[PDB]
Amino acid sequence: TAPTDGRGGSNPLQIGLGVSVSSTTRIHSQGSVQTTDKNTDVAINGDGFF
Amino acid sequence: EQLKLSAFSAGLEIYDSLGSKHTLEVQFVKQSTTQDGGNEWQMIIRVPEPAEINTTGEGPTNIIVGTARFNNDGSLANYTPKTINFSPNNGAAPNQQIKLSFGTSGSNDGLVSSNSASTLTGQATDGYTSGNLKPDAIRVDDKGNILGEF
Amino acid sequence: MVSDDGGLTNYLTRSGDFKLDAYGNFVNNAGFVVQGWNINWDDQTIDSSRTPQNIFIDPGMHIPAAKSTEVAIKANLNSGLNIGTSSRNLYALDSVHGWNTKTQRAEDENDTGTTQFYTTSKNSVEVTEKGVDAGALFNANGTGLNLRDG
Amino acid sequence: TNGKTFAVAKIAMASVANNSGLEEIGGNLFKVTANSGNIVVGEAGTGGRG
Repeated sequence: TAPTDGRGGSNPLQIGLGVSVSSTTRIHSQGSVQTTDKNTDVAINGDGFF
Repeated sequence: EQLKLSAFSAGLEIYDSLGSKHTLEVQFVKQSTTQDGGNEWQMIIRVPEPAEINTTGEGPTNIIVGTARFNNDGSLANYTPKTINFSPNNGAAPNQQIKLSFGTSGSNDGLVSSNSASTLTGQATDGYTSGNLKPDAIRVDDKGNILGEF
Repeated sequence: MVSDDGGLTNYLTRSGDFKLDAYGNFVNNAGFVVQGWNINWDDQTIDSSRTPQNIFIDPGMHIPAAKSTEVAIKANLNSGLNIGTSSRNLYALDSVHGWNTKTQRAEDENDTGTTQFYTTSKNSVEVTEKGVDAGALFNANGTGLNLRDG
Repeated sequence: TNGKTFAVAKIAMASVANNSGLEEIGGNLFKVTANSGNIVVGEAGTGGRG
């Protein structure tokens, strides 16, 4: 409420109840690489998918 | 063979009715020894184009042409003009009246001639810039006066 | 102390949950404005001696900028014989004698006044037609010629 | 993908004369109310905002 007849204003008096999950997020930073001995096993080095 | 004569220069800050700085340049030149306190230094003061200073008749608007004299032992004797009309000409309140100070007569406190190489030292003036309070930070203290941090 | 009015009806408390509103008034829980007294910006000073009013701290306080009114400097100036690249070129003398050939008005030199200007080969305004004591002359090295007497 | 890297947008923020006067909603949202103030939109760091 706004100040009126010689009084000041007043804050809203809400309680506030509970917490819940909004969302998951996947994260796509580049991973570490290791070499193998099989020639036919490429790993992309930037972005894009098979 | 290329005659030339001694000089010293400086610049110094000033504030407006609005919160904004303006440096002005100062140019000293010794153009004559004279009797006792031989030194005589004509003094020039300048500002960038849009601003003005002098009344009339010299008379580029920017430039002041005063003089200054030092006494026999390097103590100041006198210096003129002691004041400056100054209109910023940018919507700030016109005709601010600065009064430059270079020390009392006969004292080391202001300008001083000496055999040693000339250098600027010190500079101070009145003035601020506009500010505003930030409500989130207040802090009452002991003895109950309420601090505020602009 | 608190009051619902201008302070005509004070109420006393030991609780202190004071807090600002959207407006400047400094309020506890539910309404009442705490008594005390406000600063005077003209003096930048609180004035405790008088009767308390409602506290009023407008959230958007604004300090007008203070004009600078005075300027101070302290500086040595080498009157001595050994300036080093702290010089200036000697003044030009187009005049035959007391006569600019540019402007053809007759203003005589050596006055140590009525200093006169010209736009330069660049664009800066500078001094012209001023005689000098010749006892002040320095060579290219800045050593004093130190001419004297007869 | 060209050599260039132009700035593509800019984020405004805002401030109220009275935090905690303003009312809560579900989500992490807040809301303007009486005994709070007006939004006072401005840039990221010049109005006295961080």
